[PDB]
Amino acid sequence: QQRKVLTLEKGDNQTFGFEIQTYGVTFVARVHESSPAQLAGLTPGDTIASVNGLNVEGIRHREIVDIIKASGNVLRLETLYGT
Amino acid sequence: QQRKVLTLEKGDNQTFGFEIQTYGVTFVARVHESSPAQLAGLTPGDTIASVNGLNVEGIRHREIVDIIKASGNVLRLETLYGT
Amino acid sequence: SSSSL
Amino acid sequence: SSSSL
Repeated sequence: QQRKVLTLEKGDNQTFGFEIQTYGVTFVARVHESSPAQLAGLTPGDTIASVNGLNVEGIRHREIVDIIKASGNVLRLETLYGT
Repeated sequence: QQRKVLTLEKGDNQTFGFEIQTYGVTFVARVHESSPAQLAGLTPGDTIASVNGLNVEGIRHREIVDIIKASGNVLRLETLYGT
Repeated sequence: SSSSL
Repeated sequence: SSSSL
């Protein structure tokens, strides 16, 4: 459908529960069950547009990953139906 | 690395064990453990170039999927390191 | 969309 | 490459 806003909140020693891949756009390859990501509504196929309010279209994979690793246990994302 | 050729062989009522996504290229979003795909050497991040000898760059997702569903229990693929 | 195979 | 998060 249209856009999609969501907030993930995790445990202090656990993961958000999703994998991403980048081609050239960045999208969700996998979402673990019962993870903050699934419970939040993340779905394989979604594409990452913003992270904590920042757009990522111009950033490289390792960077995006770095931002997410440094976001503490809360995470605000914005995705768009990919495929 | 360079190319990568592989052959998957499955059970008669089981799956090959992998998911694919297409953007616009088609690549492996997930590979289940102990599946013909993993044991064959398929890796998340790989991109599908050919299926049973046919190139897919010009084919749509549902088609690619259809070809694989009709390939019986054996499957010959060719992938290239994606990301 | 992701497809299982 | 796929990254877990």
